[PDB]
Amino acid sequence: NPDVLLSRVINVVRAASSLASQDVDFYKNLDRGFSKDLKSKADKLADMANEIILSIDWNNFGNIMDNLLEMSDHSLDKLNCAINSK
Amino acid sequence: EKIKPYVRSFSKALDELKPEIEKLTSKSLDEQLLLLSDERAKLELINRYAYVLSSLMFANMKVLGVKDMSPILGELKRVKSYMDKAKQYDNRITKSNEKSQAEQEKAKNIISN
Amino acid sequence: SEVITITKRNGAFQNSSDSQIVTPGELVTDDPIWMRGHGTYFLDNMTYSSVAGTVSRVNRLLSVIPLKGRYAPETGDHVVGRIAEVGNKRWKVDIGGKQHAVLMLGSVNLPGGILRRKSESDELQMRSFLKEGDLLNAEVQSLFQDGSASLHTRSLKYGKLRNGMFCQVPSSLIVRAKNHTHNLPGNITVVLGVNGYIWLRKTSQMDLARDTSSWQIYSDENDPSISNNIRQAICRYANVIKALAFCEIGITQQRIVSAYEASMVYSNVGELIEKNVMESIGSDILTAEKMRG
Amino acid sequence: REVAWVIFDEVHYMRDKERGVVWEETIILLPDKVRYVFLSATIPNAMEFAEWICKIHSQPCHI
Amino acid sequence: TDLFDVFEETPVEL
Amino acid sequence: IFNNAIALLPETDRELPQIKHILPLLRRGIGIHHSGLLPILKEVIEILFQEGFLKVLFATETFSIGLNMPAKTVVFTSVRKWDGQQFRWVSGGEYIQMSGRAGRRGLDDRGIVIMMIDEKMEPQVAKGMVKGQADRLDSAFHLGYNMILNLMRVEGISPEFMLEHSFFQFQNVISVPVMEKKLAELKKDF
Amino acid sequence: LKLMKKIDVLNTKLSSNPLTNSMRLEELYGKYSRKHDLHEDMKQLKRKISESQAVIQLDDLRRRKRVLRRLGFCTPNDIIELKGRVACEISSGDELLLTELIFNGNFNELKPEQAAALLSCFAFQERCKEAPRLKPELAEPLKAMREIAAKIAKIMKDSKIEVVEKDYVESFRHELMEVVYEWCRGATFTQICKMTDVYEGSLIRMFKRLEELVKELVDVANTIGNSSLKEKMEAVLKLIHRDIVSAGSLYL
Amino acid sequence: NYDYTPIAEHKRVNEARTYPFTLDPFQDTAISCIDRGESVLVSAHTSAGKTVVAEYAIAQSLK
Repeated sequence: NPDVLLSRVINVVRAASSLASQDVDFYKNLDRGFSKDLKSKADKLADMANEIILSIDWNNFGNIMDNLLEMSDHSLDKLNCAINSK
Repeated sequence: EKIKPYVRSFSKALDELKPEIEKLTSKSLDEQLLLLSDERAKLELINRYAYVLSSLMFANMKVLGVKDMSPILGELKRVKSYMDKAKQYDNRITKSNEKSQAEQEKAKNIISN
Repeated sequence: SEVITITKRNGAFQNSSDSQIVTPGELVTDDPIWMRGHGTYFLDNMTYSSVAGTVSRVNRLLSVIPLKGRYAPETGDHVVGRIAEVGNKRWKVDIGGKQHAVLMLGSVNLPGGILRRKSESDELQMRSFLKEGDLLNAEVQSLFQDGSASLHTRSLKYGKLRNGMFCQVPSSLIVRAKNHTHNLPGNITVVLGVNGYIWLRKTSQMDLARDTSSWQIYSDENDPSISNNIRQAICRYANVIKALAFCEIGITQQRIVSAYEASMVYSNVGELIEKNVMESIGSDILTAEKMRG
Repeated sequence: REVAWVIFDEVHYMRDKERGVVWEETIILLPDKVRYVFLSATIPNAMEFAEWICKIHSQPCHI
Repeated sequence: TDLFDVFEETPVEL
Repeated sequence: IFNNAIALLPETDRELPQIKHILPLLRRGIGIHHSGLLPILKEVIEILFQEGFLKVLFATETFSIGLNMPAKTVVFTSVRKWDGQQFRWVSGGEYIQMSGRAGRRGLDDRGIVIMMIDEKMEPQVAKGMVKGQADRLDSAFHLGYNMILNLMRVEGISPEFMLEHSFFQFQNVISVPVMEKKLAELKKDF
Repeated sequence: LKLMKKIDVLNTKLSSNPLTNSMRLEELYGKYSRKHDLHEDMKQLKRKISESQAVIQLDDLRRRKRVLRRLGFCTPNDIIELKGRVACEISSGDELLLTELIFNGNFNELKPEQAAALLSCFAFQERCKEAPRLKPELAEPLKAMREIAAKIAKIMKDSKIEVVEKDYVESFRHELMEVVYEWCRGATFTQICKMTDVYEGSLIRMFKRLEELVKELVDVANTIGNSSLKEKMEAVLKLIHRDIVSAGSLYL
Repeated sequence: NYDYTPIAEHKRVNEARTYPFTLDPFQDTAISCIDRGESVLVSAHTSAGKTVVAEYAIAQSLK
């Protein structure tokens, strides 16, 4: 369902926007374990981004966004023949 | 002290969205399309998968703290532009059906007139 | 614990996604702008189908694809031929299609290779390298004016079969992919023809070579070392083919693997012939199709 | 299937920006059993060709 | 409230 | 013999205008070479060139490649030449290919090379033209869709496989093991 | 003021750390640093070498993988469609276009004299003097095919394939169509010489090219069943392959 | 790992095509590579006699 889970995405989008808003390097100075927790919270991101890598399975990333948007385009052209011919 | 609220707060949002991801990628990009027949029902599934991923890759790129964010930002208005199109297409499908049903009601009233 | 399926039904001869489905004798349209191809005949406007099949409208091309018919040969396809006959320097060989393919005399891999060049004495030995009914790997070259096509073996990979067993299916359920030789755990190999002909054999080193002597290309020999654990494992992959064939299933290489592990309920390999149980395992995979992808 | 020797003349047209694709690809499409001849105008960088060929069809080549 | 404007806001910054 | 060349045409075709014009020049021991003629014209000249009736040839770059028709004397009327982009000073192995066409093996004593110039050229350029260099041979590999068709149509190989053995990346081949050697150095010094 | 607090840890913590500069830690820094530079520069080089690996042409190819799928010539599983099966016997022209024209079927009401001028729009490359705007039953199909390739090249522009759509059109040359239209009508070789500067063999160099075209066009309706086309195809082939087109050579 | 013996040592047992005059040393070097059975680029000018090397391998194919 779009309106539910994207509202939860928006929820985490703002939280992602809430992340590096503060100065983050200062406690990376004050311990590695801040940074390592920030590394560990990125290990979620190393997993949570990998979920859609898993859906497939930077320069890696530049590839598939074409092939994502590859499949967007052949819709509307078919939709053109589904509708404008209709 | 200062980092202590936000880092646990945002991780909880990751913790909030983390089951939502697994239900989103429960069935495959082929499967969740190949179970569906309407291309309109196929449509936003392509987008919404990219729609999150766009934000996802914009999110994790902040964690490296790289000063550039453009070549995902350059992808951002793209995904908007394709989301911009078919909605306006699907607006026109309404006017196809919105006025044709008024054609239905009008001509019946003509014999009634 | 049985011998035969004897179930009785007495007093009867018998037990008794949208697209255009058209009949012969039927008008499609009379827009002149359409082009008229296969399954179509006409009189100057009147677009007339000729089979039981589907309207295919390709962008200005209208044509009728049937549902029922023999195998259609096309070039570059990987199929299996059974040797029908020998001609002048020609051979006849069944595709399963409408007609035989043809196969030139020098169209085949020679033992010793190209260093063995031409000879007119080779037609005195046509029966040496080939004879009737035999099975092989063949590569569809090109056609004639009718629609009858020919074959060749331009690889070591194509050649006369051994080391296993044949089975056959309708040509419909075999799905197209970029690959056709497949290697399966159990040290064995399916050679799916497109046309509906299916050969199993033990995985060779050349098969192993695909994923990491030459004088034996007309032999009737096998590897002498064939275990029963090979042989009985053949039959388990054998029946599940007909299971999917009875269940009308598009063949996925993984589905076979999925068929094989689902068949691990039954160690009694002779029980792999049951109308219900094949359908049950057939029902298993389709339910298992509703999880992954 | 009865050819073991090929006489390639005018080999340097592989640097044709128009058609040199054909000479290059067709040699890549050779079975490796076959022996070959190569004749062309003098280039300084002849060995590079042999250094290219000798791997990709896996047999020696003299210059 | 178009759904790409959340990319555009400046966050709550200390 | 010339009419026997015109004998293989129709009599309606035996009066075609361009060949009427050129034939007295062709009568005068004089020939011209370029593509724009008829192929039947292209063959008869070179014969009569090879049989020496036509002492003169007014030629372009086909006859530079068109061999088995030897010369004694080669005239360079335009030093420069258009290369699709520029009426340029002709490079070395161009001129070297455009050299050797004079001088019959068992017959001609020498080779006569005569170039008409109309500029006081820089000294190394006339070197770089005439005291020339053999020009470098590198792959001009590109793509084309009919190739892209049949490698899908033929099953056994792939278009990717073509690129694995394409000479166009031999640039990317050669200098790297040196840098590997430098890396095998740098992985040690580290 | 709060910005300086980042140094106000370094004011503390640098002095706080054991052996801040004891045990020649300043020198042992450069001992670490000479290791650390070697830590930097190998992989810096090794990124370059790993960057120096792959087929760089894939990015072209990966764009072309888009194209046929956009054209429907194959599946996204790359399995060639009958659409892409068409130009398998076409090499002699723009295969990317010639499938679509026939799939746009515009030759159903072209005559053999009419569509041949459209085949003059392929068999010849070098520009020359302007032809006049010809008889429009040539030009409107010429206008029709021009409409087709743009949408094709549009998606090529969408393909990140750097092709100027405008310049892609003037890749098609449309000027000999009249002369092609008249050799179809049985015109004299003498007469048609007047209608150009382009030399006479070069005409034949596209004429004998044009037979190679039309013969490969005969292939297509066999693969499709357009029986009208096959009637129309060799009808063209009758009307070009004739008197001066029958040229043979002398060495052979 | 290829088993090599020098082609300068290759005593050609037979002229698979004989020739009337004195052939050249590289042409002598050329035909041995054909005769010993490995491929070879020779790159010369057209007047040199690269033709002659092509003449040889025909008969060795034909015989």
